[PDB]
Formats: sequence, structure tokens, C-alpha cells
Amino acid sequence: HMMFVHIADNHLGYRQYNLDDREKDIYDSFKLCIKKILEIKPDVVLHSGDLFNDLRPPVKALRIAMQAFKKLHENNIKVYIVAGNHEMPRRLGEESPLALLKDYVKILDGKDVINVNGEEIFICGTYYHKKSKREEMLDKLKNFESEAKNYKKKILMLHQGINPYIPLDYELEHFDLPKFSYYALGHIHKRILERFNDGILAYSGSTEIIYRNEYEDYKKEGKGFYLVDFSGNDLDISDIEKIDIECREFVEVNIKDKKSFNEAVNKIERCKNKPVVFGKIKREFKPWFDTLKDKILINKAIIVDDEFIDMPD
Amino acid sequence: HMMFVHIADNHLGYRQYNLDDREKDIYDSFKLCIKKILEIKPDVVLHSGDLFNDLRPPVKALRIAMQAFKKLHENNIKVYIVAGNHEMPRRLGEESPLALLKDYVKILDGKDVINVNGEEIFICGTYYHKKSKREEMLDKLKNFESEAKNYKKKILMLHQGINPYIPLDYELEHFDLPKFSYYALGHIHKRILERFNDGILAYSGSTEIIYRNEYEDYKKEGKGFYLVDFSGNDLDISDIEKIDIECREFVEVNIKDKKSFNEAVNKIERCKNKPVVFGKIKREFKPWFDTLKDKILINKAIIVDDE
Amino acid sequence: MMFVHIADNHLGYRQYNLDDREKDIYDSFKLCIKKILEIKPDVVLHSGDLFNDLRPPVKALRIAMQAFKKLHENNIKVYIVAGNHEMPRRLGEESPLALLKDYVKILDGKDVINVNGEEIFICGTYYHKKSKREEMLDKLKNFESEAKNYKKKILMLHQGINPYIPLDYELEHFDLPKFSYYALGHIHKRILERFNDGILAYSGSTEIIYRNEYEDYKKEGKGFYLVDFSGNDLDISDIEKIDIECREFVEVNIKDKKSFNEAVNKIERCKNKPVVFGKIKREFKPWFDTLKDKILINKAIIVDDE
Amino acid sequence: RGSHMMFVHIADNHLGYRQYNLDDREKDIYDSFKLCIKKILEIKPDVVLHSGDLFNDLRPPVKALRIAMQAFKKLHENNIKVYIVAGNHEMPRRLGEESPLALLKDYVKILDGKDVINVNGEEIFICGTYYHKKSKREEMLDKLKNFESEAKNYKKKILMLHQGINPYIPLDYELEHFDLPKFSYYALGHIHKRILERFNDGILAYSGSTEIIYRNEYEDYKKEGKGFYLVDFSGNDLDISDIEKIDIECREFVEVNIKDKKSFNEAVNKIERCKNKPVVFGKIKREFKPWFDTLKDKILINKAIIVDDEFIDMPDN
Amino acid sequence: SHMMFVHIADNHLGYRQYNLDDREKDIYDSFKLCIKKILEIKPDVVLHSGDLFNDLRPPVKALRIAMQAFKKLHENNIKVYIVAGNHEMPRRLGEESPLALLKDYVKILDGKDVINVNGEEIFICGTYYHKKSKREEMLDKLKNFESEAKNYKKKILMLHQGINPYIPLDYELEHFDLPKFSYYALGHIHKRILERFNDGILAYSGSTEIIYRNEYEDYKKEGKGFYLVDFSGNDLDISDIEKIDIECREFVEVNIKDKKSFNEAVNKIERCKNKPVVFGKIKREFKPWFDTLKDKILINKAIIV
Amino acid sequence: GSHMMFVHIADNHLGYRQYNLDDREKDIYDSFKLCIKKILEIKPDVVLHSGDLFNDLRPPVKALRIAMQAFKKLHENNIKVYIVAGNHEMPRRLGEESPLALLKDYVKILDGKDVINVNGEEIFICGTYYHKKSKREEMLDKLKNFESEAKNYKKKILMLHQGINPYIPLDYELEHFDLPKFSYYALGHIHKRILERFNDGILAYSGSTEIIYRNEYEDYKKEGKGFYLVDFSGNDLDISDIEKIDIECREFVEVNIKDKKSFNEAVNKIERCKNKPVVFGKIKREFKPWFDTLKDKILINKAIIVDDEFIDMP
DNA sequence: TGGCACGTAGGAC
DNA sequence: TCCTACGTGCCAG
Repeated sequence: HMMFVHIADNHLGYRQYNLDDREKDIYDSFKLCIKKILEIKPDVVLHSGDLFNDLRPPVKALRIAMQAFKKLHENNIKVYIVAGNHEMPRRLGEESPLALLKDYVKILDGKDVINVNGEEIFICGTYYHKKSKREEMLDKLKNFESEAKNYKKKILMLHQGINPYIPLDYELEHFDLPKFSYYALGHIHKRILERFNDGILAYSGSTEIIYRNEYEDYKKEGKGFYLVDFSGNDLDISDIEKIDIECREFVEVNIKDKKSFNEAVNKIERCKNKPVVFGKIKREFKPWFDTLKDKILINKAIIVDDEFIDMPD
Repeated sequence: HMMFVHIADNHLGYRQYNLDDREKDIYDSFKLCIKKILEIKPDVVLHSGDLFNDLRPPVKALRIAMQAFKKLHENNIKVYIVAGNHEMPRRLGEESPLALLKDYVKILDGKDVINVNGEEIFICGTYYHKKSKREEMLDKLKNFESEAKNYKKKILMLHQGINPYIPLDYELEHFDLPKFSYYALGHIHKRILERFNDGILAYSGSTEIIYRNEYEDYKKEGKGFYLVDFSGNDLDISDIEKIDIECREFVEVNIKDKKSFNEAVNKIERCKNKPVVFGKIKREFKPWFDTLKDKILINKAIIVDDE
Repeated sequence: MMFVHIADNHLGYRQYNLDDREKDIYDSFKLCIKKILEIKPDVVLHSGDLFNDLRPPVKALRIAMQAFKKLHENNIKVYIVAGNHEMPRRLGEESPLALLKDYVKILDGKDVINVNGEEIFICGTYYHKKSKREEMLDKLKNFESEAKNYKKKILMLHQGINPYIPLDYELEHFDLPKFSYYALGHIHKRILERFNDGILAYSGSTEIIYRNEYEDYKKEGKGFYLVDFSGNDLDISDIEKIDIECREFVEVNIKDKKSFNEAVNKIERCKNKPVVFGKIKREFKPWFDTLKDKILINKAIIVDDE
Repeated sequence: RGSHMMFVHIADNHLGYRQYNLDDREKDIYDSFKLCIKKILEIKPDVVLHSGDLFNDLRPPVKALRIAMQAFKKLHENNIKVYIVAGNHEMPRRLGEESPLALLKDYVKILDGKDVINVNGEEIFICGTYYHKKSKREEMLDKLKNFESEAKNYKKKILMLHQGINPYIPLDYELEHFDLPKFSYYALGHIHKRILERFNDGILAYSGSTEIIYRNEYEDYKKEGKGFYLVDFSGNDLDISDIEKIDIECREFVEVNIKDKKSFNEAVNKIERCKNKPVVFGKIKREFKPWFDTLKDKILINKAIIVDDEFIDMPDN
Repeated sequence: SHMMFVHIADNHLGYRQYNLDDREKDIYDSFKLCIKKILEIKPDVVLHSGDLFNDLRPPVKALRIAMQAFKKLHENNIKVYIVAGNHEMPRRLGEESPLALLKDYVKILDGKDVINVNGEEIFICGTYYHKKSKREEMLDKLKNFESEAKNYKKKILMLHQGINPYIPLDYELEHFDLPKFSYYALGHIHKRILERFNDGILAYSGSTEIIYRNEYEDYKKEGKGFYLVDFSGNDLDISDIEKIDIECREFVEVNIKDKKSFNEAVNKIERCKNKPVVFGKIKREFKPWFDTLKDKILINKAIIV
Repeated sequence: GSHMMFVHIADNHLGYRQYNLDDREKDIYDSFKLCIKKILEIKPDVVLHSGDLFNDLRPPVKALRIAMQAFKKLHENNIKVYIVAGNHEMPRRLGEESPLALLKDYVKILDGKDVINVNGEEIFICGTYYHKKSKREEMLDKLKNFESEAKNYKKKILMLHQGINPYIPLDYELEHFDLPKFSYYALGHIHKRILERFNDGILAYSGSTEIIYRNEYEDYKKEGKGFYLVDFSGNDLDISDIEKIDIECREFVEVNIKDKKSFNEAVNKIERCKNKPVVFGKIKREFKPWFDTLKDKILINKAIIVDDEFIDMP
């Protein structure tokens, strides 16, 4: 009878390594998510911020985004979003890139209760606040619990880093946020879905690889978005599907001998499309490795000229 | 029987001297024109480029632009625009700020024939080409000549620097452009209107002061936009109205004695809106004048110990 | 006090001109060094044939220099004698060992090392040909003299001694004076035994240099010695053999189905892909080529005798 | 002269080359190199660009490696930054084999890309790559067009290469003179003769071999002189005028054409006037050779063709 | 002794700082003063390494003093050698060098010549100032001097150049360019430079007066003038070179930022032997002060920083 | 003969580099050397030099060499020489020395009285440097003083380097009625030869020893440039005892090519030249490429190219 | 597939 | 001890 989608951090207009393809890659994954969300036809979409990677984004990005959310709004898919750190203006009167979406999307800085088919469910959220103004934020938070006391199904949307989930730096401690059904969170790039405070908390995570860091979280957790049904009285991990998204592949290498070299080539060969290769290569192998420059998108590996006696036990 | 509007170089999102107020001024004047254009209800609007001052403009700017041109298209006013230098992409696949308007506006890089009451008139245009590609442009232009052979009323839109009109540097020599009724030109910030090639040529000029230069061209000729009628078969200067727009006035100073100071104070008094002051003021007088910092927007003056 | 006796690593040996075989030598060498680093002895005695040639592969020199650097940085004193393969031939030609002069003591005389907390004597000299034996004897007889007044005295040599390697040898077993420990090199098999009021050792090659030592590696195990010399006396009891995993060789004699299955069984139980050698009847060669994936290199003679 | 910046262009010392299998020749190569190094040290340049073939072989003689490491240690201990690109002789052949240049990793920068050297008080871009063969020229071009790109916003830009460029070495070349982008200085290597001349809005140089590797370069050493270049690169502009060529005294080759008493006495005297027992080559008439065989002691090695033909050839003027 | 000679250079005759009679005079008298002392010394040879005159077409007075000087020197059977400095080298072909006016007293060197001293045999060679542009030319010239001097016991080389370690920008020769000679009689450099070099001894005699605003204190520590070499014995060391100093015009620096530096500056000027040129810094607040005290001084001119 | 003779010479203008040509600078040097060569052949008793030896106050070294090498020959042959400063040899700045000063060891620079005792007689000489009009008054007293010291002398010679009124209209510093009665007037400033009886005696300008201007090209043709040789053996001096020794020097041809006659007339004038001449004057635009054919035969072309069509029909 | 270079083994003085 | 010939591993085109 009901379902909705949790997505965040598409980072529209990100140009990794100043490469054309990476900027395209970001766009493609975003669209790919959108194509599925239209296939899914959820009743609501929760967007946890950083839709755009910058405050004054590429024209191409706003184009893609505006056409995207328009397509959703035209299919009776309700959408909510909170401002990520990148979409929050710095000068007084500077407008958010999210402001270009006012006709397709509800920007949240308070409470709202959505009457869905066929029920009534509560949403609250607020834009990205800094560490500096946490006290400010707590007052906001206790007030959200207050207006949500008498609601069965209550959702919190935030774009902040929570203490256990991201060591440094965080703006919130896991004990700061009151009891809610679903914690639609954003700021963190890796998938985080686990039971929490008599309910269930999630970070949808970034929809493409933003750093050389998350290379294998896509391998083991996979990047994309969550699809929560929220039909029944309870919500558990069991009623949350993670929809994964194909994105630009990264193969790590550590070429130090004949084995590691061939292991590197083979990894690159089974790539569907030219991968970002990174890690380390011993000098002796680098000219040999330059033979794959056609099969590789961009090589971002450190060249080691030391001869190491490193031996495994 | 018919009328239309020529406007260009609004430079939306220009933030002169990194002043909040200056970014506002540009925004306001654009809006002011739009309100007047809506009062007028012209049949067509020609915009010759540099609508935005950058490729990636402020978000407020893009909203104002979209809302403005939306309002125009919803009052069934047809709109044409050509890319200025600032709206031209640099990377292959980087898109123009003008691309965000494709639903209200026809972006021109070719021919189109507009049906008005009760006649038929030809329009062509192309984006800003660089000097480097002058020869390129000529093929384009010589071809527009060809497509316009059998048309009575013909308008060309361009955003370039033309030879007599802007000495160095220009992209076209004034003998480059074919015979057309109206020359909707852009790249130049001062008003330029004069008869030309069995027809009439115009630069609409910036809709606000983009440089410390045009401070008095607004005073002496006035900035704004043109309103050409083209009602009759022929068109001369007598059928072009120039609409002026209140915008930020600049006062020049050269305070080296009591005369130049007090007389300067008087000019500021006679300014309707708080002016940008520039020129020279002797060091001795600067603390004296800083008491008057409330009636002035920003003080941009040289400190002189000499004269 | 403790010290390490090692020799004949033969760095840069490329058996059958295989990439992996040159590696084998490298790795086992790297492994001994790794083991020598955990142990932390006060001294390491290297008895020569560190390198297999005068102009060794570049990789070998880099590994070698890096190795003894790591030792020198852990305050491990190192002594070495020139092996036969590290001896220059043209006048003014240099030894690869010269590339180690900043990490290693090259020995051609006496030295007295002050350890915590003692004082102990070492002497040695480079590889001599059989030809110049008489020359060598004064060196030893003079070593005899310079070591008389020392409790603990060690002799380092890289030669073949008569009982220990029948033909050919450069020294006779009655040629060497009384020393505590005889840290020797030139021979590839392990040789440790009591001798002349002390104890004599050949560390033996740290990898398989010939199809010969394939099983001497099985029963004695290849690697290096760890002598403590903590006490005033030293016996066999204070000498540890640290072994080294190295490339296995399997011998075959395929003339019927019997030998075939047992040969396969020997190959399957191999931890590391083996070098196979010996004899195979021609009728069996296409059959044996099916086993090419589990094998490194086939060096077997194809005989169609019958 | 000065400066805010200076550098040294050197290449092709071919350490460990043993011409005619002579001991004296292997020394000769070593000594010439040492001399360059000694001179580089009195000069105290801010940078040294070495364009490859430092070692004559992939697995060099130990003395060569010893000399090389001691040499570049000496440069590095005097805060002289050094860059090198792999010559053809220093390119590994089996996969995992290391270059002898790798023994220098602590004293020298091995170049296969861009780098910005910050000198007092300025900023200058360096790029280079190891030796590529003709076979993979396309591969090389992508790189070069990419070097053009990363150096566009740079005032002073240097390219290091160890290749043969088309006009400069007819057969065989790996690159055409129109392949290389505009750079201030072209630090080139593969060629043994000195070549310094303006090129593509900048200046191209081959430092050339620091010794006579073939009986061929015998006179290119006489008129052009073998050694290395010292470019100052002080100003925004660079011309030949800011390049000193330091020559290096090395083993002499005397050419002979002994056909009469004129040529014989002139050959003996040219040989007598030699500092070191010279390599003699050319032609000698059979009639003269036993007479010439007295000088084998005054001569390092005789590589002359013995002609028994009687020419009645007569000169005009 | 039995034998001696003189190394001198860079007098820059006719340098007329700020178009003053008094400055050129300092140059003229100090020059003669060297000559007088050279007349006390009576050496067998005098070596002049160039820039005798500051220009190619010098004032007439300079040429008067020059010939008058070398006349008396040459009349006392004193052998004299000279090489052309940068300032004495022709630019137009057929223009003559001012040194040509001395051909009756002096041997101008562009090659070898052998001096007979009592009672021995010693080799001299030298060449004019070559530009950097033509260094290669110079080396061959030098490689040839080495050749002709091999079989000579005591050998002297004369040059007017800047050598690389000794003068960074710009130099024409690298110190490893010049062959082995006993004494390196060098010129182009204005400061005294004497040190052992290439199994012998190299010298820049240095300017005989202050030609630039720089040498005000270099003259203080090393002293300006010329060297006096004996060369009697087989070897030559620094120990066999006497340096004769020459009295010349003093320069005083000031830095008035308070009364402290102010009075100390005034007092330091007072201990001057000859009417000094005053320069340095004075705070605007202080400027009228010395202009009241300007009468006891020849020229008042300070840098405004 | 003779028993007694002496030489009057002036205005060599040493180091003059006309049209900045080497050959022209050389020409001046050469003509001067030739005069000295002839003078040494003659072996006269005295040489009077009337100034402008050098063309500038700071002359080229080459000039000073030639001058000094020359006067050495004179002074070494016991010929005493007198000179007065020309306009080009008079200092401007106080303490600046005259280029003539480099000669104080061979030559007497005159600014007063001196009596030369010749074998076997006695004759009075006076002279002074070049004065401008400005100090004519100055000059008059000097002259009244010279006349005074010479009253009791039979033979008295005046040396001067000025322009005298009839002989050079504008501008002159002295009037011909200014100079007192002397035997011989050894004068300088003028480039043309001037010899004539004057004030109970004889006046002379030796004239330039080469062509200093495009002007004197033909005063040389008809009068000839060089120097005078005065004998002064007897008590009286007349024209008959003065030989003018001429000096062959660099030729100048004037042209006026406006038609075929004038073209051909110019070409022949150039052909008849011993040495490549300095050509000057006017050439019509119409004729110039034809005239460019003689550039080999010509030292330098310094002629105006007229592109005007003149109806000049006189 | 040809080289190409290293390594292995038989031989000469 | 040298060197030769030969077989052969491994990158080449």
C-alpha cells in the first residue's frame, strides 16, 4: 500500500581529477537512480542533501537535476530534501541551488505530516547546522520529538555527521537524536543501516565514488539508495531493500613482482569500462604497465623506486 | 501596426567592487526593464547577449532570469536571444547559462521567419564568434544574405565588436554585414544608433553601469533599451523610442582645495541615489569627508599629498 | 652473545634461465634476512658466494644492499669473506661485495669485536685457488699466532676442505689451527661437526643450486645456523638450524602406468610447483603434457628405446 | 653566468664501455665522466639534466656502478638537484628486471612525467620520459601533447628525451621534429654529436657523448668538442648566447693516410705530439707498414687498412 | 732582492663621478701616488692588467698623465707590460685603442714575450679583454700559451677577465679554463683578490681608487693599491708578495632614526682625513640639521629609503 | 733655394669623419701625413700652424697618434713649430685641457710674445687662440700690445685663428682694419686659400688641407688646397717669394641630372675621376635608377632626389 | 617468429 | 681461464 525511497549525496557536478568522464559519471549514476525511482513509483522520496556538489553548480548539473525532479513531480512522487553543507549559502541573500527546485520539491526546515494512501505519517528535518551551533540544533531536536509524540510513524531527516558513525568530525553524538521510526540521514558516504534507538537509522550514502577511500565499500556494501516500505506497524532491517547502482570502477594495484603485475592486468581486463587505477607500482614495472594506458581511464598510482625486502609470513 | 524591443548586456550577477549593493543594482535594473516591457506588450523581444555576466552565474540571477522570461512567454511575447561572450562555453560539453531558458526563448544560431499582424518578417542571428574566427563568420553572414533575398523586412542579431565602433579590439569590419532592416547588436556598453547600409544599426548598450567608464553616458545619453516599431514598410530613427532607466550614478572628485570639496559635496547632494565616489582627495581632507560616509555608497578615492 | 652463520645465497642465480628461479634465490635470501632480523644477534658471519657472479643482476645488488643496510641499522655487526664468485679476475676489476663497504666488514686479516659484554676474536680471508695454498698457510699460521691469547676465536674461510668434499679441495683437514668456531662457506650441503678442540661448520646454500641438493634439503634442511657462544664453551648443543622453505624438485621414471600414478602423487603433495626431471618413454610424452598446469618447468628426457 | 638559476645538460657517458676490448679504453670512458663530474662541481650549477645512457649496458661492471653512485652522491651532497631519463641501454628487457639507474634512486630523480622545481627565487617546469622505441611512437605522442598541456601556463618549460629526432639522425629516428611541442629547452640524449641550435621558439640541444664511442666521432670531437653544455637560463628569453659548452679532454685518435714520406713523417709527428698513446686509423700503403710497425709502442692500437694498390692519382691545387 | 715585479690594474683614469673636478683629481693623484711608490720600489717589470682608462675616448688630461707617468717609468729601464681592458677595447673597426699612445714605453701583449731579468729567464704572455661571446676563441688562445710555456721555469699569464667562482655574474672564464702558470695577473675585478690556485698563485690587483658605491668598506679591510711580487726563488707563495696600499677618498654612511644614530653619525664624519662624501639615510624630521652644518664638507648626498 | 725658409699651414681638421665614412676620415689623415712628408723633404727652418689641427676638442685616438707621430719628425729634425688654438681646440670647461696640450714637448703654443732666433738673424712672433666676436674688445688690447712690442722689429709675424671682415662676410670676429702692421699675417679660420699684399706686408690664410665641406670642392680645383712656403730671406716679403705647395685630395662631383645632356655630363664627370668621388647635387626621380649604375664608381651618393617636374627653362 | 641474451655443457692449451 | 656452440626462456611483431 505504501513505500518510499531514501537517497542522498549525488554530488551533482563533481569533477574528479579534472576529468570529463568523471563529471559525466556523476551525472549518469544520478540519472540511473532516477530511472529506477520512476520504475519503483514510491509514494515519497527523502533526499538527505548534497544533491549538488557546489553552491554555484555547473549549468549542466542544474539542467539534469531540474529535469529529474520535474519528472518525479509529474508522476505524483512526493519529494522532500534537506540542505547539505554544499547547498547552504555563505553570503547573506545568496540563494541555495536547491531553490531552483521549489516547484518539484519540498525543502524542509520544520515539521510536516504527509497524508499518504491510505494513512497519516509525520516528517521533520532541518538544514545542515555546524558544530558551532549544536546547542541551537538540540533545541530544534527536542521540539521535533515533542510535536511527534502522538504519531505512530515519525521520520527524522538530517544532514550531519553522528559521533560513533564518523569519529572526526561530527556535529552530533548518537545520543542527541530522539526516538523516531526512520532516521533519514545523509552526510556520510558509506552505507549505514542498522537498528537504532527503538527504531532504525540509515545513511543512504553517496551515489557515486567521491573519494579513493570508498572504492570497496561499493564492493562490499554497494553504492546506491534504500527503498523502505513502511507498510506494516513495525519497521525492521528486513523491510528495507538496498538498490545498488553501477558506477565507475576502481581497481587498486600493488605491482611489486610478476604475480602482482599479472594480477593487476587481469583486474583491469575484467573491467566493463576503463577503470581508475590507483595504489603503488614499483618503478621497474611502470614502463611495462604503460601498455594498458588505453585500457585504463586514468592512472593515479604512486611510483616506488625503493627495493623492499617485504616478505609475508 | 507593430512594435518590438531591443535590449542587451544586462550582465546578471555582476558584483561590482564585490559589493552586495552592486549585485543588487544589476538585478534591479534588469527587473525594471522587464516591468516596463510588460507595460508595453511588444510583439517581439530581441536580446543580443551578455544577459548573464558569467558562464556559471549566481543562483539568484538564474531565478530572476527564468522568472522574468517566463513572465514574458506567458504574456505571449516572442523572445529571441544570442549568446554573448559570457554565455559561451569553454569546454566541449560545458553548457551555457542560456540553456536554462530554452522553454521561454528561441536561442538563435540561424534563420527563422516570424508572422505578425498582418505580415511576414525574417530574422537571423548567431552567437559571439571570436576575432580569430572572423573569416568563419563571413560565410555565415554571406549565407544569411542569401536566405533573406526574397524578404521585405529583415533583421540580423549579433553580439560582436564592430570596427569603427570599437577600435581595438573588434571582430567585424563595418563593411562585413549585409543589407538588413535592423541591426540588433550587443557587445558594446554605450548606446550606438545611426543609419547604415540602407537601413538602421543599433547597440542597445548595458542596462546598468558595468564600468567606471559609462558613468556619464548614462547621464548624457541615458541607459536602458530601444523600442523599435517597424510598423511601416521603411524604418528610420523617427520610429525608435529609447527608454531610460534610473541607475546608480557616479560622482567624480578632485579635492585639492576648499572649492573642489564643497562643490563635490553639492554634486552628492544633487544625486538622487547614494553614489559611488572616485577620483582624488588630499589626505588632509579624508577624515573630514569620512563624516559624510553615510550619504555615499562606497569611497573609491586616491589619497594625494602632492596636488 | 649470539651470532649467525650464513653463506652461499648465490644472489642472481637464474637456474634454467627462468624468471621464477632467479626469484627463488632472492626470496629465500630475503627470508633468511627477515629471520635474522627477528633474532637480533650481535654478529652475522657471511662466508661468501653472497652473489653468484662478479657482475650480478641489478635487482640482486639492490636487495643485497638493502638487506645489509637493514642489518647495519639494527646495530648488527657483519663480517664477510669473498667467495669464488665474488673474486675479481682482471687486474683492477672490482668485487660486487664492494657495494656493501658501508654496511659490511670485508675480511682479509684480524679483528677483535667488543660485544656486550665481552671481547671476541675473528679472522678470515677471501677465496684462494688450490694453486696458492702455501700462500694461504702463513695467513693461517699467522692467524694462529695473533689469536693465541684469546678465549673465544673464530675463523672465517671460503674453501673446500679435504674430507668434506673429496674432489676438489683447496685445503687439507690438518691445515687449520685451533679456533672456537670454523665458519666456512664453499660447500653447498650443511656440514656441522666437532673438530680440533672446537666446532666446524659449512652453512650451506640457502637455496637449491643443483638438482643434487634437492633431498639433502629434505633430510638436513637448508637455511642457516644460529650459534650463541653465550657460555665460555661451545658445543653442538648451542647451534640452532633455521630452515628455509625452498623450491622442490621431483624425479621421475615414467615407463608404465605404475610409475606414472606415484609420480603424479609426489607432484600433487608439493607445496610449491616443482621442477620435474629424469626419464619418460616417448609414448608417454603427450600424456605427461596434460600435467603442465601443476608444473613449473619440464626438464625430462624423452627416450623411445624399448 | 650568475644566476637566479643555471643548469647542466649532459648525456651519453656510456659508463663501462670497453672499446676494442681494451682495459685502457674502459678507463678512458670512466675518466672522462669523472672529469665532467669534477667540472660540474667547480661550476656548482643549480641543476643537472642527464639525458640517458649513463651506463653503457643493462648490467654494468661494478666499477662503473661504484663510480656512478659516488658521483651522484657527490652532486646530491652539494644540494645539486639531478634529473635523469632512461637511455636505451638502461631500459629493462625481461619483466621485473631493474634498471642500473635504480641504484641511484637516492641521488637522482628518475623522470617519467611532470615536475616543478622551485629555485631561488623562481619556478620552472620539467618533463621527460624514458626511451621509447619507434614501434610505440603513437603512445609517445599522447604523452607529448599532454606535456604541451600541463606546461601551457608555465613560463620556462624543459623537455628531456632520449630519442633520435628525424632531421638530426636520418636513419634511424623514433621521432619527427614536428612531434615535440614548444619548450624553452630540449634536453636530448640519444645522439653522440653535439647539436645546439634554435628550434620551435626555443632551443634544442644534444649534449652528445662524453667520449669517442666510435671511430666515427673522431673529428666531431675536434671541431665541435665533446663534453657538456652549461645553460644559465637566467632571463625570460634563452638563446645560444647563454650556453657555455664545456669540453672534455679525452683519448685521442689520429687518422693516417700514409702513402709517401710526406704522410709518413706527418703521421709520426702527429703521433709524437700525442699526450697519450693514441688510436691510429685510416690507410697505410703496404710499402710503408713495416716501417710504421716501429711505433707500436708509441701507439695504443692500430686500426688502419693496408693498401697495396699503386695510385698514380695526382692532385691539382 | 735580486729581482722583483709589480701587478697593477683597473685605475679607470678619467672616471668623473657626478661631473666633479675633485673626483677625477682623486683618481689622478692617487694614480701618480702609485707611480711614485713604484719609483721607490724600482721593480724590473710592471704588469698592468687593463682598464687603465675608464673609456675608449678618454679626456685629454688622462692621456697627458698616462704618457707622463710611463715616460719616467720607461726612462729608468723598467720593463712594462699591459693588456686591454673592457673599457679600452675598440668597437668600430679602425678605431684605435688609447693604449696605442703608449707604444714607445710599453709592450702591449697579445701573445708571448720573454723578459731577461738579473740574472735569469722568465716567460710572459697575455691577451686583451675578450667578451663572454667569444670564450671558445679565448680557450684556444690559452691552450696555446700553455704549450709555448711548458719548457719554461717561471711563467706569468696576464688577463683581464671575470673568473666564475670569483665573480658569479657575469664571468667569461671558469677557473678551470686557465692553464698552470706561476702568477695569474688578473684584471676585470675591482676588489683585491690574492690566493693560491692551480699549483701557483692568482691575483686581481684591484682598483686603485673607489669606482663603485660598493668598495667603501672593502678598501677598509683589504686596502687598495697594488701587489709587489719578488719571484727570486724557485717557488712562489703568498709569503713572497708585499701589498702596497694607497690613500684615497673616504665614504661615510648614516642612519638617523633617533638622536642615537644622529650624533654618532656627525662625530664619525669628523674623524675623516679628507673631506668626505656623506651618504645613507636621514629621517625627514632631521633633514634641515646637517644642511646647516654642510660647510665643512665637499659634497652632501644621501639615499632616501 | 734657399738660405732661409718657413712653412704656413692650418685647418687640417684631424679626425673629421665626413658623412661618417671611413674613407673620408682616412682622407683627412692621409692629406695631413702627405703635407708632413713634403715638409720633411724641404727641410724648412720653422713651421707656423694656424689652428684647427684637430676637428674636435676630444679627437679620435687615431688622430692624436698621427699628429704626435708627425710632430715628432719635425721636432727630431730640429724644426721648431708654433701653433695657436682654433675654435675646435679651445676648452669649454674650466680645467679641461686642450687636445693641443699633448704636444707641449714638440711645439710652442702661443698666447703672447716670442722672438725666434734663426741662423743667422732675429725675427719677432706673436699670436693668440680663437676668440669669439664677444671678446673682440678683449682682442683689440692684445693686438695694441703686440704692435707695441714689435715696433723696434724689422720682421714681425702675426698668428691668428679668426674670421676677418672682407675675407669672410658673416660671421667674422675681427675687421681687416683691426690688425696692426706686420710682415706676414699667418691666419687660420678660413678653409680657402687667401694670399694678397696687405698693410705694407702680406696676409695669408693657409686654407684647409682637405675638403671639409661640399663647398670647397672647386676652390680646390682652381686655387688648389695645401700649404704655403714663405722664404723671408730678404728684408722684404712679396708674393714672388711664396710658393703654394698643392695637395692632391678626394674629389667631389656636383650633378644636376634633369635631362639626357645633364645625365651624360654627370656620368663623364665621374668617369674622369682618378678616385671614386663624392657625388652631390640634384637628380630627377626619373633618372635615378639609371644613375644607380655608377654606385660602384662612387664613394657616396649625397644628392637630392627631386620628383618635381620643373619648367625651369632659362 | 626472430632475436637475444643468459646458462649449460664440452673442450684446448 | 678463455670461447664456442647450442639449447632455450621470454618479449617481439
